[PDB]
Parts: sequence; structure tokens; C-alpha cells
Amino acid sequence: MGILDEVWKHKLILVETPDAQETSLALETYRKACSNGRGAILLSVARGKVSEGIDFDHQYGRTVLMIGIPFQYTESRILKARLEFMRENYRIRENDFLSFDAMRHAAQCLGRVLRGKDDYGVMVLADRRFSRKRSQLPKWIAQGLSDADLNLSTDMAISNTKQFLRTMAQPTDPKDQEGVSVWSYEDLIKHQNSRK
Amino acid sequence: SLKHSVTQYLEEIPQQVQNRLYTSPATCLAIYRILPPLAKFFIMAMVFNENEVPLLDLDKWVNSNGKLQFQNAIKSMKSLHLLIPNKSSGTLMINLNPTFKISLRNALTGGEVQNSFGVVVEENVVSLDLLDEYSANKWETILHFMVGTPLAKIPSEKVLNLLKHSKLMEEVNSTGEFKITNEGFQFLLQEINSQLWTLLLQYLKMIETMDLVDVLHFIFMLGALEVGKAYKILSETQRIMLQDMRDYGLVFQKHSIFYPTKLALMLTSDTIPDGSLIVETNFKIYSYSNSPLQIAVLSLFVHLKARFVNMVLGQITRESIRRALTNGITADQIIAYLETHAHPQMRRLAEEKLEKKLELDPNCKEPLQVLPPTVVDQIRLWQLELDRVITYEGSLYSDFETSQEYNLLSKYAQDIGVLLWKDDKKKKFFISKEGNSQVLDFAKR
Amino acid sequence: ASLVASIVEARKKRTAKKNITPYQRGIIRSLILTLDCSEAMLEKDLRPNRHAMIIQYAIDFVHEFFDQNPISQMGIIIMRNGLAQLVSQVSGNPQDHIDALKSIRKQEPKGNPSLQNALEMARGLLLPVPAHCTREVLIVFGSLSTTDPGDIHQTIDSLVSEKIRVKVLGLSAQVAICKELCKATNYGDESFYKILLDETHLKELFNEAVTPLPVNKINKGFTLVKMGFPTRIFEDTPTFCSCHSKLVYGGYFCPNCHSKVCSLPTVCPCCDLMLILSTHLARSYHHLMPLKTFAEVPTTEKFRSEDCFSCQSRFPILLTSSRYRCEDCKQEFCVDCDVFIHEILHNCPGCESKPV
Amino acid sequence: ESPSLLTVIIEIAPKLWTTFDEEGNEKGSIIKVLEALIVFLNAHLAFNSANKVAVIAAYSQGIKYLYPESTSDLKIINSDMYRRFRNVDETLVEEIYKLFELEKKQIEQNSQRSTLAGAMSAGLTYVNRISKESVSLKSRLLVLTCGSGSSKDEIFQYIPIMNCIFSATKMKCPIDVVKIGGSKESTFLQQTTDATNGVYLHVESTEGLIQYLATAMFIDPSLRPIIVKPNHGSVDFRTSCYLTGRVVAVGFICSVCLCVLSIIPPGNKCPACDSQFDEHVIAKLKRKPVVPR
Amino acid sequence: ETVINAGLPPSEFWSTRIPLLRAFALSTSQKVGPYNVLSTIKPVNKVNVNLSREKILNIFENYPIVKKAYTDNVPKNFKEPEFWARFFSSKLFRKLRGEKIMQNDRGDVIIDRYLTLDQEFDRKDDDMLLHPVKKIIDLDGNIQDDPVVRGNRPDFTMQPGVDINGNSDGTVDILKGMNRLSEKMIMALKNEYNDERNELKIDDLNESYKTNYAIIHLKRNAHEKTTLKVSNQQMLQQLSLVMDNLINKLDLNQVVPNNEVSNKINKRVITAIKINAKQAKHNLEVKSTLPIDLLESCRMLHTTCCEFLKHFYIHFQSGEQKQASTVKKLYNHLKDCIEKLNELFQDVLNGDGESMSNTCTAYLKPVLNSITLATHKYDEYFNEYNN
Ligand SMILES: [Zn+2]
Ligand SMILES: [Zn+2]
Ligand SMILES: [Zn+2]
Ligand SMILES: [Zn+2]
Ligand SMILES: [Zn+2]
Repeated sequence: MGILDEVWKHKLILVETPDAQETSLALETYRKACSNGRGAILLSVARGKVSEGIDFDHQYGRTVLMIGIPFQYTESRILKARLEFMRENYRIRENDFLSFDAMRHAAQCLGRVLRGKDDYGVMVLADRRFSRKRSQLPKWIAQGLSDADLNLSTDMAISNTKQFLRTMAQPTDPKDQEGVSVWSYEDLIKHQNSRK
Repeated sequence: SLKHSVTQYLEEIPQQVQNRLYTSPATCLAIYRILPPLAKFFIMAMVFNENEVPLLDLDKWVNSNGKLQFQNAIKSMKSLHLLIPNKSSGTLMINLNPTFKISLRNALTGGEVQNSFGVVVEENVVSLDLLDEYSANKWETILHFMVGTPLAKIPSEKVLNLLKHSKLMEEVNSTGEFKITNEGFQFLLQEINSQLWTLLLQYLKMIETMDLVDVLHFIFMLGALEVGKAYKILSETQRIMLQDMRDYGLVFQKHSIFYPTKLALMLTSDTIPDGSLIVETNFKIYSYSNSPLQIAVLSLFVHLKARFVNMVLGQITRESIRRALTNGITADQIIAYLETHAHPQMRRLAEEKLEKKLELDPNCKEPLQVLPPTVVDQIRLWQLELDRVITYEGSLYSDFETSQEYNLLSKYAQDIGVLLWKDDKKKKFFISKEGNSQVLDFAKR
Repeated sequence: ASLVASIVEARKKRTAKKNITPYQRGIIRSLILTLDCSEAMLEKDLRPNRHAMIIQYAIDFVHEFFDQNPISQMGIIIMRNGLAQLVSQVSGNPQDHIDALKSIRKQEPKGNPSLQNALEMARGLLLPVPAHCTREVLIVFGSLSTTDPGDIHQTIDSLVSEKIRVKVLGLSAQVAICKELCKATNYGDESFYKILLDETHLKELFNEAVTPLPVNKINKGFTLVKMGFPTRIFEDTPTFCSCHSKLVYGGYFCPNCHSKVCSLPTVCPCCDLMLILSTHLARSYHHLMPLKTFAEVPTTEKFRSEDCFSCQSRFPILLTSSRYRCEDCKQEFCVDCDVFIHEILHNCPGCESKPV
Repeated sequence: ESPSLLTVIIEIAPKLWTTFDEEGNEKGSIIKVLEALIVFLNAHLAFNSANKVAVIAAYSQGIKYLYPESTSDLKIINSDMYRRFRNVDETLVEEIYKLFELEKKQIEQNSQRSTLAGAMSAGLTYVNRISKESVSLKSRLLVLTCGSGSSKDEIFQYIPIMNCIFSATKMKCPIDVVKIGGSKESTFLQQTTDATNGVYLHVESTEGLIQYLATAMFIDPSLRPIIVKPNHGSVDFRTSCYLTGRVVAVGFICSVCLCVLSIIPPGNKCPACDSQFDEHVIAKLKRKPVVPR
Repeated sequence: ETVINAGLPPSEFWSTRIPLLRAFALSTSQKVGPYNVLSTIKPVNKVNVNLSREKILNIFENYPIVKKAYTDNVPKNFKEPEFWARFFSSKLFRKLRGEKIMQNDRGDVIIDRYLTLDQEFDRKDDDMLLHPVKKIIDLDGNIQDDPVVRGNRPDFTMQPGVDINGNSDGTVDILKGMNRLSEKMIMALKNEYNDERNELKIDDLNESYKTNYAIIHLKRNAHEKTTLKVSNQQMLQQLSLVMDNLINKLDLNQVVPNNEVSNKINKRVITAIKINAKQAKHNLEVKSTLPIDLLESCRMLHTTCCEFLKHFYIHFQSGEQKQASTVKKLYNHLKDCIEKLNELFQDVLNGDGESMSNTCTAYLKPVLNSITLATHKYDEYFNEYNN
């Protein structure tokens, strides 16, 4: 279709590959591209090698695009046997487990973008099925999900992302985090006094 | 035109009368201000020194770039005879009028003034409560009479006589009513300062035989006085004149002490908006004004339908437009009133419209039209409708024995500009009634 | 409460202005103004477009920069088609830079930006600069990506070795290289990378850069600069100028070689000696002896006078005292004068009025 | 054309004026200037009816605004004068009487530094208020200073006065200077007039002062570009050294503090900001011109 | 004028114009960064494309194979337009563009010969990029952490796609091709022209950066400019006299002069006005009275004379005696310049009969004074040094 050609203009495209060595080289190139400032976009698999330990803190991860719920292959004998065993033994519904299995992987990738409280990024989940999965997400992610973002469009979502990126760029007021999100030794002692 | 109009009236006065007019320092102080800044600078420079400076020295002061302003300042200054040019010893010497010099010196140095500015009784009155309403109501009553709207109280015969005797507000007994003229609309279109000068200027000219200098000695002295204070009662002519001025809302009298009003100070020198209005394509007017004066003038050419406290809304109709045009109001004046009383939204949109027009085609700078062109075209087209038929009064000449005679008589009428139409083949032509007598007399000779 | 709301906001605004100390500043400056003209600058976020507004603000910045820094020099660079384009040599003539920017206003921007190319050109242009000058680089970046032929990291290290300082003004979001460039080049300081939040905010950022930047304690270089004060002379006949070789009515005469010049301040074309007037140095004096900020007087105490000392404006009666006093001289002032005395003037009238 | 504000600064101090009379033969010459000033101010009010007048007096112990009088009466002029002229003249003289009375009471106080700089700075603020308040008004500064009294040190007057020059140039406010005393030229005051399209005048004799003011100090801001100023003095835009007190054409200024230095300071260190110069770098300046061997 | 006729050395002329030389060199000495070149090309029956010299060079840099087939066939077999017409129609262009090659496509016979060579090039390129990776992002060790992992094979959705015959569909190859292309671009940037610990640490938890700016306090004290005392009792007498004079009466009418000093004041004021007015009238180059031909010659002499003065002062103030010979040569040139200036005046004097001689001298008076002053300074310093 030629969609990649447009992407090539703005960022370099790095693709995960089954070979471990080649994928490692892609990460090095992806990190190198992000460092200098050339820009790079990495396409990976939610259940792949990148998502099981590789971190994208700060500049490496600024926007995460979860393309669909990472559902397993339903028509698999191994999964079907496991699903039946849980339902009979632990009384867990097959649909409930399937949703939990997919969310646990979608959330996994979302948490590989923030390291400290000075990091920022946008987590977009592109599927109509995520709208009802807010309760299944991690608490620290759910709390940050506004009620108005449950169902968004491409045009509307882009504008919100642009506003968020611009706002976070502004210098943070130190007083806004002196003793509410970051504690010094004196602040810690005060908390130990009020609590006791 | 304010300074020129007042200056022009004084220029036409004979030099003999002008010298007597400068005796009072108060009059000169006002006359000094009206002059151009360059003229004032030179006059004040030479007033304190009893010497004569050649014109060449004065020229040296002016820079080459400002050379043009020097011609206007000297011409205007010399026209009033304030500066007396004396030529002697082969040089065009320059000197100041002795009466003007002494009078100017006295005011600035605190010399004897002979109570030119009046006296103070230390018995003040409330200005806004009494002075403002009295002159405003008196000035509003005449304005309501001027605009033609019915009013319970009508002005006295004095100003009424002045109004009719001027081009202002032509009147006819057979009609039994008074209506504004072309100059009247301009007068109503002038600022308060000029609206006062026009009546005052007419008063100066209309009066016959009371001395002309005494009337100017009071008007200029009137500006010197300050609103909200008493002045004990002065020339004999200034007594009846003071009462006459009382009818124009310039000076307020309790019944022994007279008080100048806000209009008195306006004479000496100058000093969302009320009157701003919105006009739409559908010929509707929405005036964001709360004042009887604005509504009355709008009603002249607007079929106003309703009004609110903050704004007045109406509709422009053929009947209303025809009524106004019948009174002598020109379309150019109407648009000028609309343009100068345009709402900021129209101005802002016009600027945006100009920006869009310039942005698309910046090569040509299109004119800035605050209101839609269709209104301009329709109003102008309606004006053409009234001017659709043209008729002249006169006589038709025919039955010419020889072609030379026809050309001779026809050519003569053309020379004196009394020929309206001619036809060579028919040997016929028509001349205006004004030139009928001249053509007939020429024919006999 | 509405009136109090404005008052408390003024106090919060005054909070930052409280901390003022005479930091050492480099009056002599050499600025390399870099503007980004790429495909990313064709967006309509700034009306009419980013390129038009940036150029317009650039002209204003040039006027302001030379007004308050008469003894400084500036250069203009532009990024176009992935290449760095030079549009004005480093010079002390404000008119030359303004004329160049006006011509640039016509050409449409296109291509991609190249920071490494722009920085490399700036490094070369700043090589022939005296050690006593402060080398500064103002970069206007609008693109979120950079295409460069070489390694940007090496250039950044070279910039640090050359004691160059870089200020970057973004348009859309933060760029990793810009933060690193503004951090490593400014001794780790993170306040030199600024992103505008709206159209109005951009004006303040450009105006802020006018003031000389403070110098680092470790980067301390002290030296004596040789300069001259020419005497203006009026001639009855035009004479050739030593700078442009054109007929002019008159010019300032250099005291070192008597060669005449057209306009000041400029380096003498003959003896290469910087020629200035006493006024030129006087302007930068306020940066050396900044006027201490006035502290608002609490309403609890009793005020001295009902009218301002310097403007004789009656203090409104109205909750919060509308008076500000100067600690040095203890003279109350109205709100209007304090802004005027700290932005237009730079001397407290009360302190001067006090005899000793 | 448009109204203009005239802000006259009067540097009347007991010490300054007293020395002027002894050297001259005009006893009480301050009255002559004061009475002449009254006429000059009246002339300004007579130019137009929309122009205001401001008077600021610089006395020994500080500055005072003679007009307009603070919100916080003797007969010196006949009450038959024009109200506006009288309203300003009477108030001005009334403030003058109070000012002298206060100064006479505090005569014993020891004053060493002139307050001319402070008065100008206050005047600039007042001009901004009047212009800012009313809106499309011009402004002008006129300093009537008696330079006969020898000043202590103008060095500290450079920074304030020079700062006022730039502010005046920013808001297009010409500054006029009139000097009455022995010294023909005031280097710092002259720069104020030249740098802001102003006029500098010096008159040795107080008699006939109105003629100078009316003809030379009456150029309103409206017609400045079309009128050639009568200023005759020529300035050099030079500054005095920091440790020798002599005009320098070519010299050295410390980069850190921009302190002019005619010669290399002793000890190879700045004598003002205590900045140590590199021995190698300074040696370059000390190097003599190259001559063939 | 300064090098051909005057004879100034070329090296000296360029000494003061180093920035000019550098500015021009950098214009043509900079190159754009790497980018995906083949993706930009769009074929847009009849299909037309618009190539450019810049595009041609960029293609070679990113794809050495294209250059290899270009250098060996351009002059030999067919012209460049035919070569690129075949290249785009060939399957090689599709393969290099990271697009799945279609067996149905005919391609070009000549270009197809290099398809096998590209496979060798890719293998060579793979080694050019292969290198040890940091353990932090070493995905190889993650799968080799437990080399005896035995488990159910992943479903076909977690494995590369295959066709009915079981072989790869080839779409994975383009992913590697695109992946290799990105790696090459980054590596090309890093041309000839501890860390892990720092990355893992949380910067936000560290102490906030503290500014280390310097502070200067400047003392204000200097001597006054260098080229009857009244006591308090005397002062107190004046205040009493003025107070008595003010309180008693103040006459504004005395301000008027006696008419004997007014004329003197006016004459003095006018005298300054005449001087000021004369300057004002003559306060794009101003109009000149000299003929056009003479004007250019005067400017040429002024310009060349100024250039010598600039060079003379540079060497005179250089501070190193090694340039003594150059100063002597320049001093002789300056002496010749004075003679040339005198010769021009004599030539103008006789040719124009003194009419333009006065005007000519005035135009070059300031430079003549500067030139003679420079020689006088050189002579005065030279004489003192000699003895
Ligand atoms: Zn020139
Ligand atoms: Zn020189
Ligand atoms: Zn104030
Ligand atoms: Zn203070
Ligand atoms: Zn220093």
C-alpha cells in the first residue's frame, strides 16, 4: 500500500525477527537511532522476545501503540485442554481466563516505558474490545485512564497526544513535588512522625 | 476647517477693526492659540523683546525639510495682520502690532488686564446637577427642533430667527413645517465643537449694526471663563448678547450672576462608543446607542420599529429612504454617518475582509468597505431613481431663415453656457429660462 | 475576592523576582541565530504559518538584541534541504541582519533540517572570535527528527571543547538531542531548552534571550580589551568612507589612525580597533549593578505618604497595601513606578535623592 | 498639533545659589529666575489649552514636587490674572515659600552630594505616569540648574544620569538643559541633550533669562523634527578614567566589569572588581610597537 | 588593483579574509544525511518518473550493488537512461525497495544476473553489522539461559508464515531487508569523520542540579576629571534676603529686558543658529560634483590605499619582528601611494585647470591625512629605534 514509505520519512523502521542475534542488533540500532535524534519506530510482538525484559525507559519509549488485544489462538488444542481443566478444577470461566491472559500481556508492555516519575509517555490501545477492559488493567494504569478515553477516534486521539506531549515539556514546578511525590530526608522524618 | 473657518471670518474684517479687536488681552490669547504651531513659536519669541528682526533671520530658524510649513505659517499669520511687514533700508523688516504686543505681554506677565477675564464672586453652583442638564436640555431641545421631531418645549424666537435666516432648516408657511437641508445634515454631522461654531459663526454674520468687536470680545472672553463659578455683571451690548447666548445653552443664569457651561469651554479648544450601529445585508439597522439625539437622526432615513435601553433596532425601507432623500439628504452623507458610527465588529470584519482580500490578491489594494457593497449600490440606485427624470424650464427656438443665424444664436448660447440641446438638421435648439433674456437681446443686435 | 485574586497573583509573580543577585555576565557576546526552515515548518499551528511568524519574531529579536547589546555581534544561519545555509556574516551592523531576514521572508521553506550541519557551520563562524567574548548559539527547532551526515555526539563534544553555549527553542515537543545539546553544553543546566506553549509565550522567550547569560565560576576568563573613543567631526564637503568607500557627509574619526567610519559601534577597518561611544557601554551598566527589587509593605504598619514619591500618584484606599518600599532608601512607591523603574529605568530615585 | 507636557526641574539649593551671588553682582538672582520661570510656565500654558505643566524642585535634603501640589493661601500675584495661569502661578509660589521655610529650618544640616540626579529620575517616572494615564500625549524635560557652585564629584552622577538618557530616548522625550554659572560646558548634562535631540544652553548673566527660555527652550515635541536646535556646544562622547581622572581616547576596559583604564593597573589586577589578569595576555598590551632592526 | 597593479602578495590579501574563504568552502563542503532513497521514488499504460542527479548519487551510496552494475555497464553497453529504465522494470528494484518479489513479473534479463550477487552482498553486509551486544539488551542469552528447555512447540501464529509446500512465504525476508537497511543507515553515521550503570540509575532521585555562576561586587571610587568658599553664615544670610524679598512682593514685569541686552542675546543665539543651520542642510551615496570617470578612479585609489593601510597596521601592531621585511616593503608601497596620490592631483590639476583639483583634494583629504600620519608615525618610531 505504501504506508511504510511515509513512515520512513519521519522515523527509521526496526522490525523484530525470529533470530535472537538479529533482534538484538535491531534494539541496538533502535536505541542508537533514538539517542542521536534520527528517530526510530520498533515493531514487535506482545508475546515476543522484546516484551519479556527489554525496557524502553525515557527517550527509547515515548509512545506505545498496542495494536489489538494480544489474544492467544483460540483454535488450539493445548489452550482448549488447559481452559477446560481450570473450569472444572478452579471454577474459572474460559472467557475470564482468556481475557486475563491477554490483558496480563498487554499491561506488561505498557509498564516498560516508565522508569521514574520524570518519565512520560502515551499508551494507546487500538481495539474496540479494550473499552470494557478498563477494570482488568493494573490499578496504577486504570487510575490514570479517564472516563472520556474509553472510546476515542484516530483524529481525536492524536490531538490529545499532541497536547499532552507539549504540556509535559514545560518545566515542572519544584514546589509541586517537594513533599507530595518526592521526599527528602527531612520530609521522610516528618511522615514517620505524623504516622506515629 | 474649524481654525480656517474662524480664521477666515476674522481675515475678511477690515484692518482698522482688527487693530481695535486686539486691545483686550483675553481675545488675543484665544487668537494666539488658533494659529499654526510655527506661527505661535515666532510670535512668543518676539513678544518679550522690543526689537525688529529681519525676515531672513526667521527663515534661518526653519529647516530645509520644514520649508513648506514656513510658507503656510507666514501666509496664515500675515493674512490676519497680526504680523505687520515693514520694508525699509532695503530689507523687508518684520514687526509685531503694538496693540497686539502690549496686550499679549500684559496677560503673560500679569500686567493690568482691566478685568478681561472677569471677576469671581465666590458663589459657586452645582455643575452636573444644574449646568449640564440646563445646557444639555437647551441644546437637546434645539437639536430636537433641528431634527424635526415634535417637542413639547420649542426654542425662543431668537435662535428660531437665526435658524430660518441661515441655510439651516429651510421652512415654508404653506407647508407649515420645518425640514433639514443639505447643509443642515452636515451641521448635524459635525462634532459638538463644530456644531457650536456653525451657529456662532452664523450669529456673527447674521447680526447687523451692537459692535462686531464687542461680540468677539465676549465670545473669546467666554472661553476664558470656567464652568461652575459666578461672575458679577461688562459692555452694554454684552448684556443683551449674554441673554441671547443664554438660549443656546452656553451660559446659565439663575435669574445677577451668570455661569458658563460645558459648551463654553469647548469653544476655546478641542475638549463601546455611543452611536455605534450594525447594518446587515437585509437593510436592517441595529444601533447600540442610548441617546435621543442619535435616535432622532437615525429616524430621518430609517423606518425604526423598536428600541431597547442598550440598543435600538430598525429597518431601512423605501418609504423611509424616500422621505429622507426628499429632505435633501445625500447618500454620500448617509454612508459617512454609517462609516464614522460603524460598530467595532464591522470594522474588525472589514479589516479581516481586507486581510482576506489582500491575502488572496495583494497586488491591488481594494478599498476598505465597512458595510456590505449591496447596501451602497441599492442606496445609490435609489438615488438614481429620484434623478430618473430631468426637466428644464426655457424656450425653444426654430424657424431660422438662414443656417448661419441658427449657428450664430446657438453658438452664442453655448458660450454663455445657457444651451441645453440643439439639432443642426432641424435648426432647432433649446435654452434655459435663465438665459432666455440674453439670447433674445443678442438676436435683436 | 476578584480584586484580591489579582493581588495574590502579583505576589506570586513577584516571588520569582525576589531572588536577584549580581551574577557575573558577559557583556560582550557573539550570537549565531539559527532558524529551521524545513517541511515540518509548513504547519498551521502558528498563524499564518510557523515560518512567517518565526521570521517576523526574528526581526524583532534582531532589533531588541542590538538595542540592549550595542557592543555585540550576531550571525544568522538557516537549515534548508538538509543543508545549512549562511545568510549573514557575523557583524555589528543591525541593518545588515534585518535586510537579510526580510529577503528570507519571501522564499518558501522546504526540505529537512540538519542540526549537525547547522552546528558545524556555527562552530566555524565563531572560530575567529576574541577569547573575551561569549560564544552563544540560538537555535529555533521545529522538527521532531534530525537527518545528519555524521555523528552528532562528536559535534556536541567539540562544542563543549570550544566553550560554545547553545539555546534551543522548540515548537512541538522535547527532542532527546536538543536536551542533551542544551545540557552538556551548559554544564548540566536544564533551563536552556524551552518549548513554547502558545503564540504569546513565544514572544517572551525571544525577549528573554536578549539579556546576557551569566558566566560559570570555573569558566573564568579575565583580560583587558583595547578600545577607542572616536570624536565626531563635521565636514563641509563629503569624503570617502574607509568602510564602504562611498561619498558621505561625515563620519567619526578614529583616534588611532584618523581613518573615518560611517556608523558606530564598529571595528576600525584600518587598525582593527573596536570603536565605541560612551553611551554604548553605559547601557550595559544595569546588568552590572541591577536595582534591588522592591518589597511590598504590609498593611499592618503605617504608611509614610498617601502619594507616590516619584510620580505623586495618590495611593488608592480600596485590603492589600498598594505601596512598595525600597530597602536601600526606605521610600514607598506605587505599583506603576516599580515596573517602570525596573524595566525602562534602572536607578531608584529614592536612593539618588538621599544626600550623604 | 497635540498637547505636550513640560516638566521643569529646578536645582535650587542654598549652597549652590549662595556661591553664585558672591562671585556675581546679582543679589537674590534666584528670584529673577523664579519670576522669569513663572512667565515661562505661563507661556507654555498659553501655547495650548490642553497642555499641562509640572514643576519638580531639587532641594538640599531631597526633591519636592512644586506642581501639581500634593493633596496633603498668601497673595503674591494679583488675583486679576487668568484663572489657569493664576492656579499654577499661585500654587507654585506657595510651594516655593514652604520649600524655603523648610530649608531654612534645616540649614544646619550638612549636605555634600547634589540631588540633581534623583530629581531627573523622579521626573522621568512622572512623565511616564502622565503619558500612560492620559490617552497620545507628548512630554519634555527642562533642567534649570545653577552650575556656578562647584560640584563635589560627578562620577556617581554618571550612572543615574546616563540611565535616564536611554529611558528618555525610548519614549521620545527630549531633555533640555539650561546652565547658569561660570563653567561653560557640563560634560554629563551636555550628553543628555545631544543623545535625546535636546538643547543645551549656558548663560552667565541671569538678567534677561526669559528671552533665552522663550526662544531656545520653547521648542515643543510636536515641531522638533522641523526646527533646528540652537545648541552650539560640541561633545566628544568620552569618559574619564577610573584611577587617574583624565579623558582617555584609547585605553583598556576590564571585560568583567567594563571599568575604563588608561594604563595597566598596578599589580596586574583590576583596581575595581579585583579580577586577576593573565600575565601572558596583559603582556601583549604592554608590548611595544615593532620597528625594523 | 591591489594584487595585479599594486603588487600586494596574494597570501597577505587572504590573511584578513579567512572567514570569507571558510564561508564559501562550507557551502559546498557539506552533504545531506542518509535516507531511504528507493522508497521516495514513485513510478506514478504509461508511467513516468522524475529522477535527478542528487537522487542518482544517493542511490549509489545507500545501495552499493546499483553502483556496481552502474560503473560496469554505463559506457560499455547502453546509455544511462536505458540502464535506469531497465533497473526500475527489473525485479532488483522491487527487491531493493523492500517489496515482495512477484514471480509473474518479467523483470529485466540483464539486471537479473546480479540478483545472486546481491545475496552474497547481504551475507557480507550481515557480518559488517554483526558484533557483540551488551548483556543488558542481549536477547540471545535470554533464550540460551536454559539450554535444556523442553516444551510444546509454538502455534503457527507464533512462527514465520509458510505456504502450502511448507517453505517460507518470503515476507520475512523483506522485514530483514528493511531491518538491514535501517542498521546500515545508522552505522554510516558513525564514520571516520560504567555506561550501563549510569543508564540504570534513576536521575530524578539524585540531588537537583545547582548553578555555579559567579558573583562580582564592584567598588565605585575614582578621581575627578582633570585637565570663593561660602560659609554657612554667609548662606544663612542669602536665605533671609530671598525670603524677605519673596514674602514682601514678587514682580513678574521686571523680567522684560531693557532692550539693550535683548539685541545682544538675539545676535548670540542667531550666530549659533547659522552655524547649526549650515551643518543641517548637509548632515545611497550623496550626489557628487566630480565627473563619473574621475569618481571611480578616486574610489579605486582610496580603496587600494586603505587596503595597504590595513595591512601595514596589522604587521606594525603584530608584535613579532619576523615581519620586519614586510613592513619595510609596505612602507615603500605607502611612499609610492603618496606619490601616486600626488601624481593624481597633478594630473587632475593640469587636465581640469584647477577647477576639480580643489574638489579632488577635499574628497581625499581625510585619507591623505591618515596616510601621511601613518608614514610620520613609522618614521618617528623608526628614527628613535635607530638612535
Ligand atoms: Zn561607509
Ligand atoms: Zn583606526
Ligand atoms: Zn508612582
Ligand atoms: Zn531606593
Ligand atoms: Zn574589572
